[PDB]
Amino acid sequence: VLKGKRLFAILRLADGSQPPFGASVTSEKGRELGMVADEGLAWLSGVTPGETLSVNWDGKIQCQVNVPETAISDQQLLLPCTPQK
Repeated sequence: VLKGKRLFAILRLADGSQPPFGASVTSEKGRELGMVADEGLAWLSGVTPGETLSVNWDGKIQCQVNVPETAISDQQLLLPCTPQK
């Protein structure tokens, strides 16, 4: 039961901004880890270490998240929401 679970991700624009409330984080395969539901905190559910999330909100899929191998279960992990441009 502990490879992972569902987790608390902190998604942030590389600028210091936010994929903010409603930031749909789902990899380009549809690895739907979650969506921000306050500031820039998305209650994710099992992010795989080594992925490329896709983060969508008001401006939609604008940044994507680079998931490093330091991903973890049932804990907080802030992640790089890097713009496509």
